[PDB]
Amino acid sequence: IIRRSVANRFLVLMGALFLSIWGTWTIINTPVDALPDLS
Amino acid sequence: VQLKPGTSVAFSGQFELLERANHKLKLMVPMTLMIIFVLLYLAFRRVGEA
Repeated sequence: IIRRSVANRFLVLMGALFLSIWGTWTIINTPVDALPDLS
Repeated sequence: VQLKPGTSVAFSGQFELLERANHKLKLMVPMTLMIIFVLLYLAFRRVGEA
């Protein structure tokens, strides 16, 4: 599980980069609020 | 033709749907290219051939 992932590390790095881009987008595009709806 | 304050002019009908579909198709190409490149690296394991 660890050895089989370090072997093909190029795909892992590409996936990590894509995840970083997607997460940055989702973060800059997330709504905001003060407190969750307790009503 | 000169406009008047308080009135607007908007084209509707097939043109609105055409513009919507055009924007969607314009922003849809990157996803296709990325999927193709990913599945190509999955098969050749090299960026060069991909």
